[PDB]
Amino acid sequence: LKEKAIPKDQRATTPYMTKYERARILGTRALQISMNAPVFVDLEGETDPLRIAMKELAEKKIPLVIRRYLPDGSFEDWSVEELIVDL
Amino acid sequence: DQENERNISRLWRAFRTVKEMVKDRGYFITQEEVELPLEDFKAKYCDSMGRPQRKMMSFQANPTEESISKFPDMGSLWVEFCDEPSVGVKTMKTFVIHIQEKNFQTGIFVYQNNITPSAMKLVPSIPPATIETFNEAALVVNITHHELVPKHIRLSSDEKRELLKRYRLKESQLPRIQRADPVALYLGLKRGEVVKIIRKSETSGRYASYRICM
Repeated sequence: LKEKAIPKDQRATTPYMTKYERARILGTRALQISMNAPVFVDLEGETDPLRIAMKELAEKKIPLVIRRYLPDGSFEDWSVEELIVDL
Repeated sequence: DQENERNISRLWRAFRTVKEMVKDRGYFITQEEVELPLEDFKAKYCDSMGRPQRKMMSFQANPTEESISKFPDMGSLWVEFCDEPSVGVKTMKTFVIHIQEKNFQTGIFVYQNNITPSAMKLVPSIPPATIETFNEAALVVNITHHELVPKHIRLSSDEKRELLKRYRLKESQLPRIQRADPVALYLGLKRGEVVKIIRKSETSGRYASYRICM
């Protein structure tokens, strides 16, 4: 099935990013950055992959998307770009 | 005076709970019908000197205009009290056929001490109509009135369908209620029927849980 993917219109999870989604985005991006992936932000003299990832997140220039699974197995995909980062 | 006076009080207390329960099920019972005083009770159902005549007590009740819009098939109920402490098949069959003839949906038998297993055979014998056996002694206090007992609300086929839809649920996933649970018995819950329980919360003000029958 692909009744699994919940559409952009009519989506209901928090429009905010979870503490976990942040920890995993920062980690994932720092891991990718750390193993020589192209960086989408201008490192203004930055060198720690986490600090670079944080800059990436701060400028919403992280090209990842969170696939939020529901208990039935369905999902809502949310872009790092669109999620509110209060935290 | 002696103990006949207490036995009458007890019966009257139990009769109120039957009326309360029947109203609560979605039947047409006035508040006056429930709030019937003890002196008015003796007036209606006490014989030649003052002994309770349970044979008379037996009554029919009809679904309220609201109950038919939510549950259209929910038909008229019959409630029967027996003057004999033990209920035999010779007095049980009389009741069973009354439900069959008057095309009744449900029938509640309020028994004093016991209903013989020979008489008990007759309970599922006349479907689709369902029969309920209730011990007089249990009904003296309306348990639903207790501090700790929250409000349980029977959900319609449509109401339940919507519940499962809106939470993407399989019936198995829903928190359960035993078919023999005191409140389940009170509301005359059948298997599969879902009950919406509304309790007060110290966290939110009000919280609603749901329990599926078994």
